Amino acid sequence: LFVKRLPTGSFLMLLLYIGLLLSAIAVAYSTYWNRQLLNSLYSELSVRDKAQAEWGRLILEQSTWTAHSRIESLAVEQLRMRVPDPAEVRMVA
Amino acid sequence: YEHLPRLHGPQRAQQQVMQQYQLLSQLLRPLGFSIARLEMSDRGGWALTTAQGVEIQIGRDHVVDKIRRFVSIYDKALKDQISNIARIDLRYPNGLAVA
Amino acid sequence: MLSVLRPFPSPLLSRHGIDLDFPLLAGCLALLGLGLVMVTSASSEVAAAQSGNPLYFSVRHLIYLVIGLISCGLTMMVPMATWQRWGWKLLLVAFGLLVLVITPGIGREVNGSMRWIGFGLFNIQPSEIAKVCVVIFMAGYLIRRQQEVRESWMGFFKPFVVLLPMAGLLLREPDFGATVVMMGAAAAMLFLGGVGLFRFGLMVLLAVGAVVLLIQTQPYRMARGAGYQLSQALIAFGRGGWLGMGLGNSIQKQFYLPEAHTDFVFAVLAEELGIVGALATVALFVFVSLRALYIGIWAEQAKQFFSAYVAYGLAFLWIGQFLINIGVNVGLLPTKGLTLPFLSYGGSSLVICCACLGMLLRIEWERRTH
Amino acid sequence: FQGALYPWRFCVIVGLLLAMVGAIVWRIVDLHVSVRHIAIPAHRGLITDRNGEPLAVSTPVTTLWANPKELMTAKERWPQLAAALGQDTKLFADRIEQNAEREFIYLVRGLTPEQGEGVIALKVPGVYSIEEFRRFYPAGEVVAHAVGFTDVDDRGREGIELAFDEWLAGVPGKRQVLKDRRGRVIKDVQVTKNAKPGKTLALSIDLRLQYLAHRELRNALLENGAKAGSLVIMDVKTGEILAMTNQPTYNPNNRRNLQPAAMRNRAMIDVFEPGSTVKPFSMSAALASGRWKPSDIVDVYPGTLQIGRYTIRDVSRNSRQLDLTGILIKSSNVGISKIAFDIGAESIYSVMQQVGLGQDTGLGFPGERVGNLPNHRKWPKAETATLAYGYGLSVTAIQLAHAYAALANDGKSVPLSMTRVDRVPDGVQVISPEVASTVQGMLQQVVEAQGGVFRAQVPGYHAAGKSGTARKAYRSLFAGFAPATDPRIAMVVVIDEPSKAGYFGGLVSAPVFSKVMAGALRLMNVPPDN
Amino acid sequence: PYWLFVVLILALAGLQYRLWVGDGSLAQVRDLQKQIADQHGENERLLERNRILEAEVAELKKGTETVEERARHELGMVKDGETLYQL
Repeated sequence: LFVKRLPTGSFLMLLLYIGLLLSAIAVAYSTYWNRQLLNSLYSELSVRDKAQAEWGRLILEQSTWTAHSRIESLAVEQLRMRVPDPAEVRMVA
Repeated sequence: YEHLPRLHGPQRAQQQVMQQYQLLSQLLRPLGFSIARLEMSDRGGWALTTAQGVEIQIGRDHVVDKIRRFVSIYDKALKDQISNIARIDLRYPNGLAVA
Repeated sequence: MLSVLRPFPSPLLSRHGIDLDFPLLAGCLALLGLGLVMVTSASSEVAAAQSGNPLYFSVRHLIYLVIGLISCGLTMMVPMATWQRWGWKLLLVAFGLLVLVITPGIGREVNGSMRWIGFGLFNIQPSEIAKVCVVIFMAGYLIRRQQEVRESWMGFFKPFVVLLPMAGLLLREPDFGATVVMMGAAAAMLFLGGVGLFRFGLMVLLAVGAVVLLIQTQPYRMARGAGYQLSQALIAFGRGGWLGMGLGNSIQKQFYLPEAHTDFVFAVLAEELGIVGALATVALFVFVSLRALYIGIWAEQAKQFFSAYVAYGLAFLWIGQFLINIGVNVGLLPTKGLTLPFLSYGGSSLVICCACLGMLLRIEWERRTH
Repeated sequence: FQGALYPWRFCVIVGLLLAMVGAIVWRIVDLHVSVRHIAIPAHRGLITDRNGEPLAVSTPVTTLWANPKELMTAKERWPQLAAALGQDTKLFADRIEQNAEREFIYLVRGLTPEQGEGVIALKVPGVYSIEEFRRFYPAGEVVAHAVGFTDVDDRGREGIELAFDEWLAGVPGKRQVLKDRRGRVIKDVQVTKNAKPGKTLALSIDLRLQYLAHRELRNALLENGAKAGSLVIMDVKTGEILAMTNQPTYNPNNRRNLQPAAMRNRAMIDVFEPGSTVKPFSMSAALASGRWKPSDIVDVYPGTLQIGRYTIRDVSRNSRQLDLTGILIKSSNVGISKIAFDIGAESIYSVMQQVGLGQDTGLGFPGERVGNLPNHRKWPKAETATLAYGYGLSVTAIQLAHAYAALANDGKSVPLSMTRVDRVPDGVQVISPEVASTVQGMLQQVVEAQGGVFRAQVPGYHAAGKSGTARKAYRSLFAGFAPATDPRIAMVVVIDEPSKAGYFGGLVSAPVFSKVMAGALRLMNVPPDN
Repeated sequence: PYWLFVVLILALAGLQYRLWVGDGSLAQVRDLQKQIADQHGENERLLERNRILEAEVAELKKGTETVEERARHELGMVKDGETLYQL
């Protein structure tokens, strides 16, 4: 009876569709990668918060062992330290 | 073996104390003292002992500028009468203690 | 082996260039690309658990897509007279493949059915080759009816010499969805094939009775709290909204749908692309099915009746499969075990769907130029 | 549909297909149009002094986690858990019953990790435990008012922890988990937004200076038997606060039954009349505009002036005539009142406003109040006698210290700041440099001369300052700056009524000034100038 | 011809927008990689600082070197002989 014909921009439409497919696949994999990186960053931040909790515990433990009153008393009574007088200290420049 | 400066410090900081020794030697050669030993408590304090018997004590943190302040103080005020000096303390925000 | 192909003339290698049916090809290519995208998005997490490669199922589906396009080209080379004269051999090979599937020695076991063959890297599901061979044989029988004895009682049961054993053996391993799709294609083909209304009603009622009789004593293997998935899949449609949450940003696929890339692809699609995306996909499926029916109408106009009945059978295969799968994802029907024609991950399903698309384009070309 | 041999059958089939598709569409769009988000708490920022010493750390504590739906399945275990938890069985039962519908409630907050885990292990009626963060203040009582406490929710409630609540309390994150009807987390899957940890905050306080000031103020309060006290130390150049103490100070971590006065910041809510300590500003304004020579003689005799119902009386009236230096040395009031009479009080108000008296402080502390500096289009004799004199002008300790620091900075009013300032702000030149230098030398002389202020001399540093007393009951005030040729630290000392000491500033606050500022300058490495 | 060109162009532009910018883009992938690197560096610094503080506490439990260093640094005191040099 008759014959059909593909649209003139068949190759252009095929290239556009291939680009659309590649963009959609890239979007899906990018979203998956972003979620994986979010999980990894959560793990890193959990490690950081664990380290900071340990540091806070160590600071609390050091606080009883380090204070101005206790340090001064140990320096004077035990280490025989002395505060230099303004005339005694030789200052440079 | 004994002529070389002995290196002391924590087991896993043995590489770091070597670089610190290199830096201290580089910044201390013009002053005339020769490094004989360098010890590090894991706290981070740096102990320096020279061949002439005088010792330098450096605390943790700010070593890079504490040593420069030591250079300045020695080379413009303390460059004379080093014989009686046997103990040097740098553990001050800016000052220096001589003994 | 290539003597059966006819590269000259053909819808691609015609003297006038390439002259296939663009609307059907565009619809099916849109469906294929949407299926690849949805398979990637839904199967990222699913493939991450099994193998270290997140793109396991996506790369496999892309390979199956390339193989399907090649198969569509090969089929569009193949003339319809070869299908007409090969129908019996195709039926026999479908019988053989299905029986070999039933055998436990070569068939691989799944959670609730055994409807695949290993074949190493790539799996083969003869439950779809059986559907296509049934369609071709049924078209051949329909054209033979108009030439043999009128309303012969021996020819009344002739479809059930093949339709009933195939339905029973496809029910043998649990594949009720594929059996229902195949029977729907056969019954609707006959309804459109000129079978008398009383005769067609008798055929359909006896077929339903035979199937409900054969549904018993058919466990998964013989000799030679699951509602949470559907409940949380129904939530996907509601939470997707009129505009979806975008590709890859799906949520239910990460917890409640281990089959998000095989069976519940439509739920993931309607959640990621929204209700507008689900309606667009439904419209695409309806347009492709009605186009595959109008191709048969046109082949019927040109007095090429075998092509008309083959196109009816393929259109009804697609109609049954997509209707049942969507109505199950949306919750209307309980028949879990079915996959969408193009969007689902199924390997041999995609190759067979592309072969059916090639066959329909060949019908469209042949109804015009010889 | 006309081409088919049976158009009716094709029409029926297409209609049936469209009806099924319409049913699907209706169930999709006309009918349709678990997993829960749990926040990820953010680590609170660390507060540290200007050198690096921590002032507020986020130490961890183990907090018992309670899910009432699980306790209603192990009600028989309620007495056993209540025995270890230290509460009555009836109290536990009624609390759970009141929290029946809730998904998550707290049992205890600050239990130590080594025993909370033991409690949750010995008894297991579906109870959980989490290791949350709570604020600890290693400096403690010394910086209690500058670094305020946080509530049990770990958010700012007072002091710099609520002033800088946004800066310290980082943005919490969110994540998705599989929580069933009972509430147990089956799995953790995805974090939709990571928690942003808090940013470390560095203060301007010198913890050595703060320790020294707190110790000296505590000694002042104990030996002098005063009710309260305050002491603010500032760096004139950068305009920041180097120290702030209020001897009634509390303990910011052991807050069990603390009186308010113990938690009151007596440096920014406690307002007072500066009295004689504001005279240098008034006389500096007189010098700037009235062309009043510092060596000019003012007839202070007889030391008592009557202005209507208001009378001005001097502490000493033996001196018939006194110069400006004599006026400040003798703390004369009639002379400065007459000087203000001879000048414009509008300039007086402008000079007092531009240095920050009673207008506002850039600190923005929660527990903060501003002073009152009266303003009028016309200034009667009584109004200027109560305005140029600190006898109706109200200022805080921080405002007086900031004004004295600006006066010590050659008239450069540097904005107030508690955060460690790294570069010197330009500020504004409220006072001309020569007038500021003259006033600085005069405040040097007044504490150097043989007048009423001699105890304020810093040993080794030729300090400067002025002593004044309020009457609303006396309040002893002394503000000044120690280095003469190049001021580096300016500070104020405020203490309430001394029970067993004189209320004069030069007797009860000058020794405190000298004692704390000697060490303050020693640790600041400023060369001596005496 | 056909409107398919318009549809494909619009869809491609939208998907490239969602791929290169916004949430879930490659830009966010690079961000999160940078954040991972920065947080790992911070973690190494924190885990060294915690060890140093732990050793300091342990020496505090038995020694006087830390007390001497803190007295020299904060309090500004000095042992016998003095001769403090300042600048």
